[PDB]
Amino acid sequence: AMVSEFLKQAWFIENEEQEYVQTVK
Repeated sequence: AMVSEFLKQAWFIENEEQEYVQTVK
C-alpha cells in the first residue's frame, strides 16, 4: 500500500501545527 503521511500535510499546514521554536514572553 502507498501512504500519504507527508502529502496529507505537505499541502495542508496549520499555524497551530507548524514548525516553530518556543519563545519565552
